[PDB]
Amino acid sequence: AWEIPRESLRLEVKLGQGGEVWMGTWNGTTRVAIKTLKPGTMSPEAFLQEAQVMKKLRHEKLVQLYAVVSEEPIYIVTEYMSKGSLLDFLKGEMGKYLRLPQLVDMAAQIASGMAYVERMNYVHRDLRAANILVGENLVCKVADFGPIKWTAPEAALYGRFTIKSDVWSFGILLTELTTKGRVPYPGMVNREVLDQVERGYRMPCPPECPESLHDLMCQCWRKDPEERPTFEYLQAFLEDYFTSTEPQYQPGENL
Amino acid sequence: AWEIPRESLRLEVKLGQGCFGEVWMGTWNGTTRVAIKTMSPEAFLQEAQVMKKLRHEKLVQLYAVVSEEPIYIVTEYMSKGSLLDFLKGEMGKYLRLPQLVDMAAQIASGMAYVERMNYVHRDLRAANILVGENLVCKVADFGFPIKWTAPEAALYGRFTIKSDVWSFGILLTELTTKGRVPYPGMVNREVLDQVERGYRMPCPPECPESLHDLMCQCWRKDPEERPTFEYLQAFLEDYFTSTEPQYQPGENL
Ligand SMILES: Cc1nc(Nc2ncc(C(=O)Nc3cccc(NC(=O)c4cccc(C(F)(F)F)c4)c3)s2)cc(N2CCN(CCO)CC2)n1
Ligand SMILES: Cc1nc(Nc2ncc(C(=O)Nc3cccc(NC(=O)c4cccc(C(F)(F)F)c4)c3)s2)cc(N2CCN(CCO)CC2)n1
Repeated sequence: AWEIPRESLRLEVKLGQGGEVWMGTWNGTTRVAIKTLKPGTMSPEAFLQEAQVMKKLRHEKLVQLYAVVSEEPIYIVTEYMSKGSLLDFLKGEMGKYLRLPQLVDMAAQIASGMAYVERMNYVHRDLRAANILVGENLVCKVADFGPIKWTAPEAALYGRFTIKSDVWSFGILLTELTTKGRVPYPGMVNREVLDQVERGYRMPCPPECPESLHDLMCQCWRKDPEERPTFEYLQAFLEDYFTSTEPQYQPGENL
Repeated sequence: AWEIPRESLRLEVKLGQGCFGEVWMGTWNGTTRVAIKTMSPEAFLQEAQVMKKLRHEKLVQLYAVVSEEPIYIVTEYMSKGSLLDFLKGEMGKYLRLPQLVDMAAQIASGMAYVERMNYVHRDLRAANILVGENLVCKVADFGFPIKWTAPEAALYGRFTIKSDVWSFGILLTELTTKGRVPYPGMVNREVLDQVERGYRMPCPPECPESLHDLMCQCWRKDPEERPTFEYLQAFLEDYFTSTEPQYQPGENL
C-alpha cells in the first residue's frame, strides 16, 4: 500500500553513514529523506520492521513516513528535516545563540511527540538528542537512526524497556539541551555510570540552568519507574515553564 | 504594637525567592510554626500595615512584624504551598470538581471579606493562593499577569473589586485545567487584542457548562455587570445541590 517505484526517487546528497541516509526528491517536486539498507548487514524483513512501526504512528512531532521500496536495495522514505540532528545543532554554530526559552520550547516539542507515543502504548528505547531531528523555525521531531548513559537502570540491567525508561532518557536529553550537546556524566565510563546511578548518583544541576528544571530532570531519574512523571505532565510543565515555574527568569551568558 | 524582638523568630527553610524579599519557614518563640518574609524600607513595611487591618479565616493571617531594617513580616504557615504548585503537582490527578469548587468557594469567601472592607487585591491568581491541611485555601500576596487582569485595569489602570472578579474567573480555569496557564498558545499581546474584540476562553474539558457560565459572568465587558464575591461564594458553596445536583465524577473532574 505504501509502495512506490525507484524511478520517482532521486538520491541527491548523502547525510549519514552506518545502511545510509540521503536527501532527495520524490516525484520531482517533494523534498524527502531516504534511509537505504546496505545488503548483508541486515535482512530486508528485519529492516522494514521499523517502517511497520512508522505506519501505525502519525503525529506532528514524529518524523512522518512517506513511502517504502520492497525491491532491494530497500528504501524507507520520510519527510525532510533541514537542520539535522539536535545533537549536531546544539554542538554547531547555533549552540552559542540558543538560550533557555528556545531549549525549553524544543524540550516541550519532544515531550509532545513522546506524549503521543505514551498514548499509543509504544516504547522508543533510544530517546536522545542524536535521535531528535531539527527543521525550520526550531521544529523538533522524534526520530530513530538505529547508550547506557541515556538508558534507565532497570532497562539496561533487567531489559525493562517501558515509557518510564523513556522518561529517564528524556531527563538525560534535558542535560544535553542545557549543556549545548555535552555528553552526560562527563569523565565517567559506561561501567562507572551503571554502578554510580545504582548507589543513587545523579548528574548535578548544569551551570546557568535553574534549579526547577534540574528538579524535573531528577523526577525523570527516580529509582522506581512508576514514580517517574508522564510525558503529558512533562509537556504541560515545559509549555507553561516561563509563567508558572520561572516567571522571574533572566537571560545569562549561555542560558 | 505587633512588634516582637529578632531573637524570637528563627528562619529555618527557604520556601520562595525573587520579588523584593524571600518567604521562609521557621519557628516563633520556639513553639509555633510560622512563615517569614525578608524597594524602600517604608514601602516594604507598608504591606504589613495593610495586613493589620485585614483579619479573616480565608486570608493569610499576620502574626508579628520587625519595624527596623532588616524587616521581617511574620504570618501563619501554609503546609501545602501555593495553589498553582498544588494543582500542577502529585495532588492534581486526585482533585475532582467537588474539591476544586470547595477551594474556589473558600477563595470567594476570602475575597468576599476583601469586598466588604473596600480593598482591591490587584493580583488574584492560583500563584497568590496558599493551600494548607484539609484543602484549606487562603488568599495571599507574594508581590505583568495580563492573562489574569481585566481589560480596564490593564489598559486604563482601573483596578477595582470588579477587576478582581475577572481575575477570579481566570483562577476558575486554573482550577478546572489543573494549573494550566490561561489562553494556551497565546502571548500577552494577542491576549489583549482578542479579549477586546470579545474573545473568551471556551469551556475546559469535563467542566460543566454552568461553571463556565459563571466564568463568563466574571468576564463581562462592563465591570459593573460582573457579579459580587458574595454571590460567587453563595453560588460555589451551593453548587452541587442548586446548580449541578446530578453531577457524576469523570476521569479528571
Ligand atoms: C543526518 C542528517 N539528517 C538530516 N535530515 C533528516 N531528515 C530525516 C531523516 C531520517 O532519518 N529519516 C528517516 C528515514 C527512514 C526512517 C526513519 N524513521 C525514524 O527515524 C523512526 C523510527 C522509529 C520510530 C520513530 C518515531 F517517530 F517513533 F520516533 C522514527 C527516518 S535524516 C539533515 C542533516 N543535516 C546535516 C547536513 N546539512 C547540510 C546539507 O547537507 C543539513 C542538515 N543531517
Ligand atoms: C512558597 C511556599 N510557601 C509555603 N507556605 C507559606 N505560608 C505563608 C506564606 C507567606 O507568603 N507568608 C507571608 C509572609 C509575609 C507577608 C505575607 N503577606 C501576604 O501574602 C499578603 C500581603 C498583602 C495582602 C494579602 C491578602 F490577604 F489580602 F491577600 C496577603 C505572607 S508562604 C509553603 C511552601 N511549600 C509547601 C511545602 N514545602 C516543603 C515543606 O518542608 C515546599 C513548598 N512553599
